[PDB]
Order: sequence, then structure tokens, then C-alpha cells
Amino acid sequence: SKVVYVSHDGTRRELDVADGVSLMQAAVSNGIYDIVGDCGGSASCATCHVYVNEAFTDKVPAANEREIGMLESVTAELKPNSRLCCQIIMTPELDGIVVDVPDRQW
Amino acid sequence: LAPLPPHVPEHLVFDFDMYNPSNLSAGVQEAWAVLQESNVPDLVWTRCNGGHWIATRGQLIREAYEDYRHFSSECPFIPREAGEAYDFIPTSMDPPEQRQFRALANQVVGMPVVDKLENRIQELACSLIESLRPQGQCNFTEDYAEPFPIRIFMLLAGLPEEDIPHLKYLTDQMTRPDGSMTFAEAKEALYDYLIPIIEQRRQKPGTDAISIVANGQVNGRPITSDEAKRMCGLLLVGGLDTVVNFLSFSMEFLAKSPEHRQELIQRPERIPAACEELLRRFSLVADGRILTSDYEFHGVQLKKGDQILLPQMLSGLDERENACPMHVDFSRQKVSHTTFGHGSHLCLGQHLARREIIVTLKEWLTRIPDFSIAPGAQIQHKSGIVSGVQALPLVWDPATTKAV
Ligand code: HEM
Ligand SMILES: CC1(C)[C@@H]2CC[C@@]1(C)C(=O)C2
Ligand code: FES
Repeated sequence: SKVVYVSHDGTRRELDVADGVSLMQAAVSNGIYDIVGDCGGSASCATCHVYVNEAFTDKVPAANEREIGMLESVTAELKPNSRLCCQIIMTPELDGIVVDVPDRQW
Repeated sequence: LAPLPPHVPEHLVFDFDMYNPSNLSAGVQEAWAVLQESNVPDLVWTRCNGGHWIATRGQLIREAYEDYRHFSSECPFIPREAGEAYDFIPTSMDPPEQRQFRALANQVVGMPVVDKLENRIQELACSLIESLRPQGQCNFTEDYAEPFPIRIFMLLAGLPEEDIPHLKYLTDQMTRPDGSMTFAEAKEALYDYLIPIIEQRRQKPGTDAISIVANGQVNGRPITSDEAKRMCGLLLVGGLDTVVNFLSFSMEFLAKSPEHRQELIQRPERIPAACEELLRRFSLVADGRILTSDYEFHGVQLKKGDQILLPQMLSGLDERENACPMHVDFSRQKVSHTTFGHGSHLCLGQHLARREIIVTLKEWLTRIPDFSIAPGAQIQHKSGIVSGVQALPLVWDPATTKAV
């Protein structure tokens, strides 16, 4: 399914992610900008922070207790559509989802 | 054996020695797996090495590494004295604070440095293997497992290769001590080597990893010479005693299984899936935490100050996590393991490790597709914070190899 990553400078990158893959693994595996994914995707860090496009936020299953806690420490501005992309598993219902990546993760 | 403490019940005692397990001759992963036999409880107490708890199942090991409020990383090694002397810097800390040091360490061993070293890692792997190809034999631990990943780290840290046998000795006393040095003496000797190099690189900062850590910032402020020394010490041990040991466990298995060698030669794009399955079957790290207060965990009462060894190698070997855990299946659908750690201390150099493992398997099978253990040789392993292989003599017909 298609997933678009817009960077801080305004660059756009489109990937074809299969089902079961988290947006963090797809971004790190394709050298996408700024996303680090240091903890490995276990919601124990905040370097995979992204802003899900307002039109897809209700198509993704909300953050759990661990992600809400880690989102309280993101270095970039915290928006109401902010999510640790390692928690978003790709499905064909999210085809075309767009997420903006903040240039500050650490 | 240390005298059983009065809050530990007699029925939870299992004297397992992590530096010299009783079944080490059958394989160190097999030696640690005796803790998972039907008759052993999920959490036991061993009177060996001063006395400490051991979580034997993945559920308990993952849960303890997630809860840093009860299990602290302040004292993580197991002669109660090595854990107290341990003070490297994204590990001896609990995470409000520990988090700011992980970003600086990521700058020197994370993906951004793997991309800077991509060409040199591929060139050294091909050069070391092509030089061995026509010999038809080699001592894998000294001819490749040590020089490949240690020379790349010395290049990444800007240190001269002539210092490898002094550093490799200090790092090995902190994981598998032979008795000549305590953990504190080896750690202070490693700091003694880094102190004058960190001050020189703070005056003239260059491009190597020690210059970046010594002149780096943590959450907007500049790191102190002491913090840089405690972080550089951890990078040296991780660069000289982790992939070096895992490469030998993996090559020993491939040498003893020609069906697995054929699977990767026929389909080389399965090597990074095979690398993960080998990381699970041949996991080799086992440190732990200390209780911050009295706490009942899975029906057992732990006391403040108690040390509990949460061995990362046991989670992937647990049958409750993977069926037929001792069998290596490159196609295993769910390869679950904590080989690179679990919780907020996840390995920061796992990307450099995966790259060195995958480049070694692909470039070795391309030049030397068929090889076996030297005839008559019985491979011996060693245990400690990081397990390893004492020696791995391999042989092959140089008429079946091919120069690229
Ligand atoms: C097969 C190779 C490797 C294995 C199995 C491995 C395993 C581990 C484990 C289990 C931990 C967590 C320890 C704890 O929670 O107490 C860890 C942490 C760490 N490793 Fe790796 N490691 C490997 C390679 C490397 C390399 C090559 C480096 C480069 C220096 C490295 C650097 C680190 C660092 C800096 C940490 C600390 C993270 C923190 O405490 O926040 N490791 N490693
Ligand atoms: C347990 C480890 C492998 C992890 C990195 C090196 C090591 C020995 C440490 O002291 C932390
Ligand atoms: S990669 Fe750590 S929280 Fe997403």
C-alpha cells in the first residue's frame, strides 16, 4: 500500500509498504529522513515521531498506554495528530496515508 | 556457594553458574537452556557468584526489562562487586535521565555511521576472506571473527590497530574474566587509556567517534570529560566483544550444517532473515538489574538490593516463545528474541552488528560456499556476560572456492 513521508524541508517520499509492516520499519529500511526508531519499535522511545495527516487519523487504531507516555517527551511540537509511527501497522485500508516527519527526534 | 538468604525459600534454589555452567560441553546455549527444563521454576535463586535470581522464561525477562522502576540498571553485572563498579553511560542509568545519552551514542554507532562505513566494511570482509580462500583452512576466531569487526571499530574510533591486543584483553576481563583482573581494575585500565585521548580530541576535535562523543551535547548542553569517558568505555567493549563472538557461533553452525549453507547459496536474499534466526538460536548476552525495593514478582518475594540476572539469550530459546527453539529454521514465521536487549536500553549498535553479520555470510558463501569443522576437532565454548567460542578451525577444498 502507498505511504507518503513529508520531511521538515518539505521533501516528499512515497513507498509501497506491505501489510504487517510498521511505518517506522518502512522509513528506516528506506533511508527516510530524521526517523531513528532507536528502541526498535517497542514504544520505549520517541525518535519515530510523525504527524499523521488529519484525513487518516480515524483510520488508525489509537495509541496505547505506552505510546501516550512516550509522546509526552517528543522533542518536536506535540500535535493532536502526533504518533510514534512504529505503532502504526500498515494495512490496505491506510493506502495513501501521509505523515509529516519533524526534523528533531532525539 | 554463598549462604542462602532467609527471604529466599529452599524450593527456588538452582545453583547455575553463568561463568562456568555444568553442561558447557554440550554448547553454552544448551548449558543455559537447562534452566528451562520441566522441573525448573520460572524464577530461581543460585548461590553461585555471590547469590542472585535468574528469570528463566521470556515472559519474566521481558516484563523485568520493561519495568525499570522495580528493576534498576544501576547494578547490571553479577559478582555483586562488578555491578557496583559498572558506570558506562546509556546503561548504568534509569530512563528520565538515561535517554539524553542515547542520541549522542547513536551519532557514532547508529545507522548514520553504518552508512559512512558501508564501503570499508564490505572491502575488509572481501579482503580478509579472499586472503584465506586459497589456504583451504583457517582459525576463524583469530583470522576473521576478531579482526573484521575490531578493525572496523578501531577505524571508526580513530585508534591505531597496534592497541587491539591491549584493549581486547581488558574488555574480555569484564565479560569473561580469567581471574587476573577484577571488573573494576579492567574498567579503570580502559579509562586510563581513554582519558588522555579524550582531552586531546576535545582540544583538536576531529571526525572519529571519540571526538564526536567528547565534543557532543546531551539535550542542548555540552557533555563532561567524565561522561564522555564512561560512554567511550562502553563503545569499546561493544565494538570488541559482541559481533566478534556471534560470528563464530554462526559460522560453527553453517560448517556443521551443509543444508543451511545450500539454502543461503541458492537464495542469498534470505541471508538477512537467516541472520535474525541465528541471532535467536545463538543469542549470547546475559546481564541484569537490581531490585529498588521489596516486590512480589510472579509469586516470589524479591528484597531491595537483590540482583536478578535477566539473560537475553533465554527469551528466544524459550519453547513458549518459539516452538522447537533449538532447531534453526530460516523460514520461521515469528522469530521472537531479546538478543539485542529489551525496554529502553535496546542495543544502539544492532544496525552495525546486523550489517557486519549479513556482509560476512554473503561474502563468505560467495567465495567459500563449502567448508566444515577440521576433522577430529571438538568446538569448546565459554560463558560469562557475553558467551563466545574458544577456537573454530575450518577446512575446505580450495578447488571448490572462487575469487570474485
Ligand atoms: C551481536 C551483537 C550485539 C549484541 C547481541 C548486543 C547486545 C546488547 C544488549 C543485550 C544490550 C542491552 C543491555 C542492558 O539492557 O543491560 C546492548 C546495549 C548496547 N549495545 Fe549492543 N550488542 C551487540 C553489538 C553492539 C555493538 C557492535 C555496539 C557498538 C558499540 C553496541 C553498543 C551498545 C550500546 C551503546 C548499548 C547501550 C544502550 C543503553 O544502555 O541505552 N552493541 N547491546
Ligand atoms: C551487555 C552488553 C553486551 C551491552 C553492551 C556491551 C555490554 C557488555 C555492556 O556492558 C552493555
Ligand atoms: S521506535 Fe521507539 S517508540 Fe517507535
